[PDB]
Amino acid sequence: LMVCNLAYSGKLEELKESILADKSLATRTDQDSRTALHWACSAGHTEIVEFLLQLGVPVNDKDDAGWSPLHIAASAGRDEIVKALLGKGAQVNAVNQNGCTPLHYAASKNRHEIAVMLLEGGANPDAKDHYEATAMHRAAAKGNLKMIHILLYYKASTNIQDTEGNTPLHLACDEERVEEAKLLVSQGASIYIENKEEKTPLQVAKGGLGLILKRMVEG
Amino acid sequence: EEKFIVKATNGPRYVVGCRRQLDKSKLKPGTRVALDMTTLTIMRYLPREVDPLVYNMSHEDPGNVSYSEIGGLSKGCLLYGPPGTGKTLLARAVASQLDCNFLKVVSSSIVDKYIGESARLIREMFNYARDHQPCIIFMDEIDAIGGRRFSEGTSADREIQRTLMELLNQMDGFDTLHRVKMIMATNRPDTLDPALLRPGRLDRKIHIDLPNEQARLDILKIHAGPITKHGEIDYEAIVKLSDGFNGADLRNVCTEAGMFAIRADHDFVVQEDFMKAVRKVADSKKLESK
Amino acid sequence: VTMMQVEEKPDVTYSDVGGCKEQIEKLREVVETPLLHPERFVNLGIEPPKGVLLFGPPGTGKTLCARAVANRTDACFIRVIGSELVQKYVGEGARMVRELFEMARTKKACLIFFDEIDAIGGGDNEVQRTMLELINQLDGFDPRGNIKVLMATNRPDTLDPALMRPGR
Amino acid sequence: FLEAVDQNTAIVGSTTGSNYYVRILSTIDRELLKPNASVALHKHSNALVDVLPPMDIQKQEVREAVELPLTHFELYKQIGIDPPRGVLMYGPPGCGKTMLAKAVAHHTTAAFIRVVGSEFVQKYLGEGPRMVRDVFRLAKENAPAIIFIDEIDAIATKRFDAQTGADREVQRILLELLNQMDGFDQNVNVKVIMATNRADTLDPALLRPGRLDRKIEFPLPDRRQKRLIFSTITSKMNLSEEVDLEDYVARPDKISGADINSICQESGMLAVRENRYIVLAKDFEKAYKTV
Amino acid sequence: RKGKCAVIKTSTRQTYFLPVIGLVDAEKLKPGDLVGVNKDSYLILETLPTEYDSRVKAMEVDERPTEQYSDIGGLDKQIQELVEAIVLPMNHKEKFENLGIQPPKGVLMYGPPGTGKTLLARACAAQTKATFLKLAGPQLVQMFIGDGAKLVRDAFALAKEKAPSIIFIDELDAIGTKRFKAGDREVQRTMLELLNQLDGFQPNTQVKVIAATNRVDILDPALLRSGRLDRKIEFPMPNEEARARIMQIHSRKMNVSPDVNYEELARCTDDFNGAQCKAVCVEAGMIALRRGATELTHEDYMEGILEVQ
Repeated sequence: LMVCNLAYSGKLEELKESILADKSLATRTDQDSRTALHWACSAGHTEIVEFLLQLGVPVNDKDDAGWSPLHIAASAGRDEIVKALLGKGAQVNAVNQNGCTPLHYAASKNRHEIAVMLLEGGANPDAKDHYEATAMHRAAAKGNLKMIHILLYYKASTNIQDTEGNTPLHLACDEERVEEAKLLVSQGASIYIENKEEKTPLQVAKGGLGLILKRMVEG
Repeated sequence: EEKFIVKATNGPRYVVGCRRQLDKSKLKPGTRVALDMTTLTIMRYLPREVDPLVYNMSHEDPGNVSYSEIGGLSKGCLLYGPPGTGKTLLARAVASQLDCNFLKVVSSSIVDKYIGESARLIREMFNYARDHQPCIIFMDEIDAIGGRRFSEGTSADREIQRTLMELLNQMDGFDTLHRVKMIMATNRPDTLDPALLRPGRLDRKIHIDLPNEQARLDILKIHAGPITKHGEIDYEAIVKLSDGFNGADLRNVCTEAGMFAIRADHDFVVQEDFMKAVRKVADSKKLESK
Repeated sequence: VTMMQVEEKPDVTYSDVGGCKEQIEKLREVVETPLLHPERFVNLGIEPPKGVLLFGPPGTGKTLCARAVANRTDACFIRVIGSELVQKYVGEGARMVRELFEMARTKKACLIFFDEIDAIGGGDNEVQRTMLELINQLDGFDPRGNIKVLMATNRPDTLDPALMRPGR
Repeated sequence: FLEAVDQNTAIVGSTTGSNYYVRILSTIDRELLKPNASVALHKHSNALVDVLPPMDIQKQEVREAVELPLTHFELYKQIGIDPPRGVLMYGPPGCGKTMLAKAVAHHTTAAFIRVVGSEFVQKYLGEGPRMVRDVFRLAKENAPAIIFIDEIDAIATKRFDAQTGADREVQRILLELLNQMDGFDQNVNVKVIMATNRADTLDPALLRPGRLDRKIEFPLPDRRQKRLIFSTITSKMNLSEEVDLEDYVARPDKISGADINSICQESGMLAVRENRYIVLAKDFEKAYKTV
Repeated sequence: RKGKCAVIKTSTRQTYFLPVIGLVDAEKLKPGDLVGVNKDSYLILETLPTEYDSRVKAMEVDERPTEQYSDIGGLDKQIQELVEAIVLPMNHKEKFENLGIQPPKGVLMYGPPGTGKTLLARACAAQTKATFLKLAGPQLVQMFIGDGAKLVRDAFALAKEKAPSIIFIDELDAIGTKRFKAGDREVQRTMLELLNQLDGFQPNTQVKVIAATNRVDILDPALLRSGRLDRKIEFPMPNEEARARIMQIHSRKMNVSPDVNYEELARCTDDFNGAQCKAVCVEAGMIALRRGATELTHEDYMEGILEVQ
């Protein structure tokens, strides 16, 4: 629609005169079940979402797949948009297409402020998706150490079994992250859990890193 | 340079010489030539062509008066379907005049019975349009491939709408069409893909009808050429009583009145059977105009 | 297979009527009477009847076929099964039916039985040639349109002979 | 020409496939008696006058073992000669054989012989040796090019019967060049890289040391290659801040596949609807479930 | 020194070279087969069109039928336009130049099934005196690809090449579906190809193409044109009067009893069709033989109606 270009490019007076001339444009959606809030949150505009959320647009408007705008603000890295959506009362544990939560995508961008705002509002630290994977599996899958640490500021679990039976320690050792494996083990990781292919975190680690893994377990 | 190697169609290869008449212009490799059974001399060459390229470059339609027989009618053109016909007589009238080619694009050539990879044909034929500097494209009966995809379309609709996505990507995408021209002809101006109805492609809209009394009178006079009538001539009743009809079907109704007059095997045809038979038969067309 | 399919052997007589009181007359008046009384059906009417149609459950099938073969008071006639047309090198069906109908013209209007239409009815276009041409040779009165029509099938799943059969 | 049975007399195969037995002319010397040659008889006399002339581990390993000897001459003489000239790659699930070949074609500016293993599978058994000798001579003469032989499993399998005598003949050609590469160990101006997806049916002569001294493997999870293949396509495409790469680097860890860049191009062909201005997860997971 | 040549292909898969030669050519120069050629010089002497594939060429080889237009009763007000539309375009070609008249090539003979429209259009084809050539709807749907193009170009190959004939098709509605893969979209390729041969061909003033549809539920909107199916004469279900007329003229040969008031059969025949009453007449001619009485009785009408229906 036209409001997709208006909220996309950031036309201030064109969108203001467009909504003040026709209030239906705010509630109108395109063929992909995406309203102006999804385009202005995907674009990161503050004033436009302050006007749309000021008029009182439903914050829980999901698309065809189920992507809530809180995933867009969490993955977007825009702290102010998270302040606005959480200020309006967004669902901190909204279910998207693949059953994930905004914690996984805010963790993907390594945005600490968004994680503090979401987890402070009551987000589940151990929120599992369809594949039984939490934010620690993905943050460890890229190397977000401080994101896992601020996840541990909220007493998150470090032994979530993945869809293949892999704990976050398995993915930390698979990513060849030494400090992350030593920190997860030092903070309560389990080295005895086995996956579907029957491989312990010691065997998954190469270069004799399992000896210092178990050494730090006993030490 | 004088004697080279030839490759026969049957499979065995040979070597021939040069004839004293021809020169080294056409003797360059990569050009199909002809040979003789005796001495293997060369009379002339053989220009390649598609077995089908002759069909695609030969269909031609004569007639130069059709450009002036369209009646009182003074990067894309939409020929929609209000109560008036002639979308084919005009495109075939200028197409019969010059057209600079005969690049006709039928709406039944995007069937793609197999996997829907018609993008090779959109980029292939439109790549031919971008290759040849002059090109005119006709798109007749686009309503069949003009599905509005309102509800969830099946695999048969999704591939046609995907070809429409290639049309979007090549009309308002990253490719201009300043020199090529397309003529989108259809039947119903209601299901014409309002996403494609953007004025960026279809600059003007020509409602093919008979609104003007001079256009209906002109088309009536060009269709009333070879007919003989009585001395009592009155065209203002036929033109006046006819309101929003089809041109070629007005020819079919007038000739239908000429056959209604030939039922009584009279050589002369009075205009009474024209008023009453064009009246009644045209009212039957209004009954069957739903 | 054509000359292999020739059959002249005595078999089950009329004594094996299977309890069908009315049906045995519905087929007996077309298998026995038209041959015995050629003039009675031409003068009394316009032509003798065409034939009957035995199908449905197999049960004791092919017994009434032999009953029809031995029922002729002159000479046992030829019967044709339908399972011989589905073979390699398709197209032989045309010449087969044209030469057995030509021999039907040679046998002074003899009667021909066609068994197992389900083996040639119901890709299958190479079979559509033989069965649609077969319909063109049955509805086509060139060999004869009066001698005998009878088909035996296990299932009614043959729609083309079911829609073309009301003609003759 | 097929074979020479004795002096001044040989056999010659006609174009139609029938072999002809014709005594050669005395004026022609023994130079034209090459078994794989383009002989031409007469149309009637059938006599010949003259013949016609026809990561970081494989990037560092292939880097220093391949391109460092390539960009310098006589190093084979002045490095304490060792033959790790043949490099072999493995791994069916990874696509490969296009990005490493592009990287080789961009890091170095020379000629390259891209010949997929089925390039000589034709009806003429003698075209193989002509092609490989022409490529060998133009390689050793023009510039130190690189021959990219892929999928050697289909042309490197043992055979005992004579029904497939064409494959045994071309594997005897593989033995011929397999001995010529032994003779070309001294100052040859060509490199022979190699890649295969099957190692069970490979011939033991190729895997013999001294010939293929580089046997690298490919991992099933291409995590860094998923990151680089998504970044190399999103760097030019419109960047959406909602697009994540952690579930799209963790899901292909389980369901591994090829041509991920082409999957992103299909995601763009589904995102060219013009209703969605920037691509998102809809056409990512939809592009996954379609292809 | 003018340029003129042609490409030759022998049956033995041998390609040669030769220019366009022979006698005065009018219908020649087309890519066809069955041309004249001597032993080895390979010249063109006698070109004649071959038309493969006899399975489509010899579809329905009918010279002329037996029934005529005088076999029905009560339809002259709607069949007279078709009788004119087949007689006057065959004999009055001279007057077509004084009046400038071109007969339509597409006539839509639509109505409910069982109305005998096939045998009635054939009954008028006996009056056309031209060669009658049937064609069935389900014959275009074949296993191989591109067959419908060969069948359509074959129909216009015998109509275009051969003498003035008559080609009547039926069951066109069974394949005239306007779907929005799909087989009826392949029938939109072949069908829209035929419509392109009835829209883009101005020399189509030759042999007409008569069509009949057993239902007008899926009506293709693109079937409206002078050359296309413009003649839309509605043929409804005949009433008991018209059914007694067509049954009387179709039963005028059998020994029918003179004490027939047509009231009992007129009452029993409710919402019936033409070919259904034809089946009642034939059935009466079937059991009337075995009834003993050579004269047709009155109970045989309802006996046949309740027998077959």
